[PDB]
Amino acid sequence: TLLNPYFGEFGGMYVPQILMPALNQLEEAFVRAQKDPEFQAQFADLLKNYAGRPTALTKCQNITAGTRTTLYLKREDLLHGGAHKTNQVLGQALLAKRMGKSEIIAETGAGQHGVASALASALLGLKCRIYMGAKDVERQSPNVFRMRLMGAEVIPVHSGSATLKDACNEALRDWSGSYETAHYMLGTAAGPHPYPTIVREFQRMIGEETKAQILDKEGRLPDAVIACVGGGSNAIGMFADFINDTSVGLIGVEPGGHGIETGEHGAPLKHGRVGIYFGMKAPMMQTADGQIEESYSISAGLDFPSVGPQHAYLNSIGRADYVSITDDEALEAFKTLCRHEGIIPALESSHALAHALKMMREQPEKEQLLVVNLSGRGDKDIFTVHD
Amino acid sequence: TLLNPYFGEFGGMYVPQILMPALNQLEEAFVRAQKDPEFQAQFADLLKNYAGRPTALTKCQNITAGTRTTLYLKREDLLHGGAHKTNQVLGQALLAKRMGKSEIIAETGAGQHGVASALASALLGLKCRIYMGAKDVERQSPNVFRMRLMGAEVIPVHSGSATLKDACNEALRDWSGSYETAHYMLGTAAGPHPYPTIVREFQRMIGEETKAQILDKEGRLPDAVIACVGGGSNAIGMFADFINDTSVGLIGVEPGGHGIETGEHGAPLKHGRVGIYFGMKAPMMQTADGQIEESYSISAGLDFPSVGPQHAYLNSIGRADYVSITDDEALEAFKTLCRHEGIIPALESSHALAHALKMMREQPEKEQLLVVNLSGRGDKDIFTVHD
Amino acid sequence: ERYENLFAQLNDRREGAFVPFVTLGDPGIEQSLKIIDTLIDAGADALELGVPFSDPLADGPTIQNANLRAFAAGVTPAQCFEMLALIREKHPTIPIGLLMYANLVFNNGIDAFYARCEQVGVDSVLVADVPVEESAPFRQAALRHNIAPIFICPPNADDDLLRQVASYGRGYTYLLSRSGVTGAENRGPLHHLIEKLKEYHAAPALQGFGISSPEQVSAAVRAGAAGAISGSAIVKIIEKNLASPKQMLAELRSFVSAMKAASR
Amino acid sequence: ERYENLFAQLNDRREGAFVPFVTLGDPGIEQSLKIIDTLIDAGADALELGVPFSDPLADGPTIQNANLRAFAAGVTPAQCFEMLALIREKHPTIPIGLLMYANLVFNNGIDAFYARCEQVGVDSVLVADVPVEESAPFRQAALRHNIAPIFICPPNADDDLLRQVASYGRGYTYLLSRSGVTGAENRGPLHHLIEKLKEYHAAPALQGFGISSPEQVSAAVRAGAAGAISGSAIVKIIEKNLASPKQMLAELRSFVSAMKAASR
Ligand SMILES: O=P(O)(O)/C=C/CCSc1cc(F)ccc1O
Ligand SMILES: O=P(O)(O)/C=C/CCSc1cc(F)ccc1O
Ligand SMILES: *Cc1c(COP(=O)(O)O)cnc(C)c1O
Ligand SMILES: *Cc1c(COP(=O)(O)O)cnc(C)c1O
Ligand code: NA
Ligand code: NA
Repeated sequence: TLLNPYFGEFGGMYVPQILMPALNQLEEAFVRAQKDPEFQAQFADLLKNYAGRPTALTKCQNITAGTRTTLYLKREDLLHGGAHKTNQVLGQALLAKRMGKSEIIAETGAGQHGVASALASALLGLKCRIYMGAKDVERQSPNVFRMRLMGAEVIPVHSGSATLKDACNEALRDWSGSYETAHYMLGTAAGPHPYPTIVREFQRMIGEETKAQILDKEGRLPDAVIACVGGGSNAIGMFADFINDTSVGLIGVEPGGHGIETGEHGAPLKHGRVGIYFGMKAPMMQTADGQIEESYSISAGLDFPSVGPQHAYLNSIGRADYVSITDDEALEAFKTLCRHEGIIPALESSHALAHALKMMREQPEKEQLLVVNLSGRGDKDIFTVHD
Repeated sequence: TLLNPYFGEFGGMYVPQILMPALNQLEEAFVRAQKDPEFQAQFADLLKNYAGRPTALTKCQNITAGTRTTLYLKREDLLHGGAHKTNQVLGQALLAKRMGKSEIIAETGAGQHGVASALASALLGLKCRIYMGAKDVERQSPNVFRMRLMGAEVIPVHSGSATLKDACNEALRDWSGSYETAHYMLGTAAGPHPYPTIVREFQRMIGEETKAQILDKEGRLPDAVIACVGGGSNAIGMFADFINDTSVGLIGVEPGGHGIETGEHGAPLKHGRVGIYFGMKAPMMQTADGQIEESYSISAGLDFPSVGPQHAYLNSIGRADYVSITDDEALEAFKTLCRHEGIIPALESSHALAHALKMMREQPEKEQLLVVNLSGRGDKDIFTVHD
Repeated sequence: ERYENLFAQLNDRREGAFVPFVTLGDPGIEQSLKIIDTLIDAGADALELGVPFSDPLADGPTIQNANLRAFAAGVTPAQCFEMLALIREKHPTIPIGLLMYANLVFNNGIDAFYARCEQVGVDSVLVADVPVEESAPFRQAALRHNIAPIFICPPNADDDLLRQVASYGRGYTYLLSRSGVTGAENRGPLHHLIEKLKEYHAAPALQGFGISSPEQVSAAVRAGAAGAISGSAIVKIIEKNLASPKQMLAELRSFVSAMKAASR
Repeated sequence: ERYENLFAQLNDRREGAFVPFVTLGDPGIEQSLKIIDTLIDAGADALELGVPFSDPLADGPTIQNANLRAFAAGVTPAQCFEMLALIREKHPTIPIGLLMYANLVFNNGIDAFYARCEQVGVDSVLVADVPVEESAPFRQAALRHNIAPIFICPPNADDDLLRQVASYGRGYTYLLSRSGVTGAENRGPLHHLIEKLKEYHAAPALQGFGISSPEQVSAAVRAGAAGAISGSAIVKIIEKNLASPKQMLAELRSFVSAMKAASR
């Protein structure tokens, strides 16, 4: 391959032989795109004039009153679509187009990636096919209608546990037979190479913008940048530009569900076991017999039962640290931001905020410059948090 | 007064004697604020770093294919909160603060102004009181929960028709007794002076940004700028900077409901009668006996039964032109933008888009540079458009 | 000059004026006509009559409901003028003031509304939502048809306002005892205003808002005001006895006799 | 060397190999054991056995349901190895290949899984989600425990792949007749590959995917392939007759006899 498929022991290309030429094709189109100033200029224009780039960096004064912490939030919730997921799908769509592809295959759990894939395809003139577990379809009627209204075909998968896992399966099944006309738009920084590398690169703007932004407003790099970890895309996007800045701490937050000790959580990188699945070698929600299991969380969007290979790797060498936050903990942070800052955060992002809040509260006299990545909007979670 | 309360024959200050000193106070604080570089710098910082200013200007290529029209959309749907309403409430909140006020009184129909007033108060540390007709409260549970979650007090008004009209009444009743500690945050460019002038001025950024933006991208001013008219705030904000540019057409769109001819509409400026109500002289939804009536529309947010005085005036001298769009017409434009551009527009804004679409379709060979003000997001209308 | 005559008369009796308020058509036309005669018979010196309006932004719940009850009966503004004529054809000297909101008088011409008031025998008109700054056209029209334009003097009026009110008003000066809206639900020192108004030769002052007890009217008189207006306390008796009309009139009598006695 | 012996034997008979597939434990353990003996008795030359996995991303609905039915019966991977041992203790010469997914063999050590295969009498192992680029550890472990590592040759393999497959594989070369996933639901010219594989001294090729009729196996043999594999067509007969076990076995017999006859 032209690039390294592994991040230490993690990563790889574990797909049937039939899909290997599809992956080599994609990789090569990416290396070229990345060198093409015309691709770069087009990607840039779409981000600025269509998505709302650059997003703001907001100082939270009320929330940190009476402590020595200075908290700022990356305004990814202000991006068109309500989440960070939008940056990514635009680039991938431009890649599909570059390859001569006219069809898009998508995977979605909570619905967010589905909506983002659907909007990118409508804008760029691509036919979108989306796989959703029958359970999730029933559970997420609003996003399903949004998807269809945007011209996308929604297909319920009733196999297995009828959720994200099974949606991921049906998509590869489809792709193994249509790779010549269709391009698979993977939704996170995981899966077989070159997806983990491509998703990071197309999500890099985040930390890049945050750097200049904090440098302007404070004339210093932050002490730490925090982000939730479902599959790893928003987290790695924040991290990337700061990896070579050794003084900046990188903290990822995984869903703790009802509590790690109950086994009812979604924290594989820290409380799971390394396995091989979804074209990848990485930590996973697994039974003792190696049967792939489900991840649980109050937020539907942190359901991916595995995690990005670059995260497992940054953890092993000690570059980044990972922690977890329970359902009740994420609810508290949701409530607090609404009340003191007037911002309604996604229950996903709330996990990241909750940790920043703990960092403060636990050591209020500690001088600290923190940046939380507010990866999305919480209008979606009003009824959930209400019942 | 320091400024003119009238726009020709329209406008005024028709409130009980007891509220007159409150209005003179507000006016004077506004004249001062407007001269204060420190107020200006604070207002600017809040718009940029908290609200997401400047918003994008998006070219809609797919939608205008095969015609000679070039359409661009002002991305007000990308503002924090999902609507233009946010710019306004921040300024008014800073004004209340400047006056030594610590309490906010608010009026809301569909819920948008309620949410915007609630968020501004949470950020700026003000106690918010909100009046909502019992009918609207029941009809808008999501916004009511959003409001409360943001620390605001929601109060159902059961008097009269229990809708916007009656909410507007209870607020003035309250204000007539609390003006010494509380400030009334009016939600549109209407009501007694100085509200129509203040709301415009705090909504001016829109057209100001649009000018520079179109000048950069096309090196020419637009042929026409279009905007929906519920009460008039988003429309006037777009218009303002272009008023002295005689070659630029200004078009306002009023809800036609089931059709003007059925009497089931919300177009007073063009199909109502001049009356005196809500501290103002202006066109109004009225019975033959002068009893104030209700405005109807598929979009709940275009319910205000009257209209801003500056609009009635711009219409009389021929500077601006006003038209209407029916329910079915607004639904079509909603569907079309989702499908061809991947943007979900509020049913409010859809009325403006629908007219721009007619302008094109009716005369496809006409060269035209158009700008529609996309005043808000349509996630809110998914279920409505679905049933 | 109905007000002028009444006041000179009351002064010759070293007496204050007791003015009750009701909404025309509440709980019904016929019953309303009956309530009004009972009011006068029990001692009312003058009358303040509100015509049903959809958005009374200067009124509390009690009076808000009076408008609603009238609407439920189907009372229209045209039906109101018919009622007014009959009341005058029955009572020739009693001053009659109308409580109005802006749209109802501007609706089909400001001039024509005042002309209709003259033709019916109305004495004064207070438009609750028109401040002095906006009264010119209403003032002029009223004067032209021999109708007295009533101006409101708030408890916080500065010299400039006092001088304006004194100069433009006629019939009586509406001395607002409180801030807020109408309502006997909550009570309400006007000596300073009363003296200054007298100094600028203003029309005699009638204190209104929150007056609901005998002691309250005696106090108004002692302060120097020529009388007092009471609405919620009156309308509340109507609300209370809707199922027993006879009970209404009987209780309506006792209250206004007590209130009248307090102005002596 | 079970495969080597079988193929040399079949060649001496100028015959092709007919290899049926089933999921271990579908519809139940006991019934599965019964289906397998019926398969062999009716003429099967070798066997391809899949152990129940939660996410079979290379399988169509038919086989997806076989895994689900097995799961419903409570068949575990440990229970699978117990089944395999009994099958060998009963049939000593028949080649047995396992259809596997990556996690099940890596789960508790790659080495230990292959050691268990040896101890049970398994002959080959195909890991559906491990391409040549990632096979090193699986290849090495298999060879170390005398298990043949099965490599897949897609219909679009370039020279570099053909050479790699020929060099690393053993037992048999899995010639994919189609693109997509398993399923007799839709049918599928491999002459070029077959010749090149023979040129590079690859293990004998078995054509798999979409083979569901007698004519299909005769065609595979005519092309130059040493035999054919059929799964969906077999599993479909099990699905059809779940309520009548006896009916299942009887119909299972007729199909594989017909298919076997076609390789002569
Ligand atoms: O109910 P209360 O407090 O006794 C007051 C009676 C009603 C007097 S008439 C009036 C005057 C205004 F300036 C505004 C509204 C009105 O209804
Ligand atoms: O159903 P069909 O088309 O007849 C195919 C039968 C199953 C052969 S064994 C196998 C091999 C693979 F490469 C992937 C999945 C599998 O189950
Ligand atoms: C889509 C989604 C996620 C899950 O994220 P990964 O970055 O890929 O882990 C997180 N937050 C929000 C708001 C999301 O919509
Ligand atoms: C609040 C609201 C309106 C009504 O608007 P005015 O500008 O004051 O007429 C229009 N559009 C949207 C999206 C709104 O939320
Ligand atoms: Na995960
Ligand atoms: Na309107």
